[PDB]
Amino acid sequence: PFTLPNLPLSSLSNSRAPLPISSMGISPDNVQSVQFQNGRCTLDGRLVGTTPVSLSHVAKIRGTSNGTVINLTELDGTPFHPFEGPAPIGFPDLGGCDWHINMTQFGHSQTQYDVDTTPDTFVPHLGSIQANGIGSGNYVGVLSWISPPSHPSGSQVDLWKIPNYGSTEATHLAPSVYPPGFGEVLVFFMSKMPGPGAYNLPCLLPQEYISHLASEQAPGEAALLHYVDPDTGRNLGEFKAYPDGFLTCVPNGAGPQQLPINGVFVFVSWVSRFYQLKPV
Repeated sequence: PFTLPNLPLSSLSNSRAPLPISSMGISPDNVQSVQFQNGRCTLDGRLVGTTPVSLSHVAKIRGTSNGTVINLTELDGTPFHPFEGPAPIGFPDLGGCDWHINMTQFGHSQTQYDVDTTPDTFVPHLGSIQANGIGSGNYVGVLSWISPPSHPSGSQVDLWKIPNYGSTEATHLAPSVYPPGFGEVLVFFMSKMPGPGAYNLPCLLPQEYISHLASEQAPGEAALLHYVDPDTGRNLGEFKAYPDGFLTCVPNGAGPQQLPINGVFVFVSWVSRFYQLKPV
């Protein structure tokens, strides 16, 4: 039998950064498809993009600073190659914003690394990103906070985007995710991101959902889910999860925002991809 963790959403974590999930949400009218590289996993249990199993690998980086450039390796310290992916596994996939990551070392006693993922120098795909002043040495890095992109000019934080990993061109990204249509809309898991703003980071799946699927590699056109309140046990709303690894629901007019987060998604059964959902 197929299963989704029997755990409240409020006790789970975002998949594009190590942040507790504060709510569920929907994308703006100018957001059709999404192409997040992290937090990507099929129900089959297959991981895609730079998505890792453990949240300990999310939005992190490993590499040796050259003084002018940083040559990337996997979190492991093992070589990373272009043919492998848009960038090393776990690498930050947040677009539309500058990055500020905490750099630490194994054997030395932290340094802030300000990242503008926009210049020619930002080429994670070829395992190289500018060392914006980071001294020579090896490092471990975690996204600590973000800020507005420093170049589209006057531009604001846009966490629906994915950073420009290349250009070299074919960075081998994970396919885009599109709403199935029919009034159905993609559901996102929101987490509050530190920074000089009210940034809300969206992700298709909580991190522990990804580790549950990769483990419980269960062999369904679409999964009919019930958002259930643990205590009362009442069904708070119908939802659907698709093979490719995302959830959808039909907002009851101008949806999931109006729902509490201390609930749980329970699998009911396998239904037709064209199964008309009851408005949420």
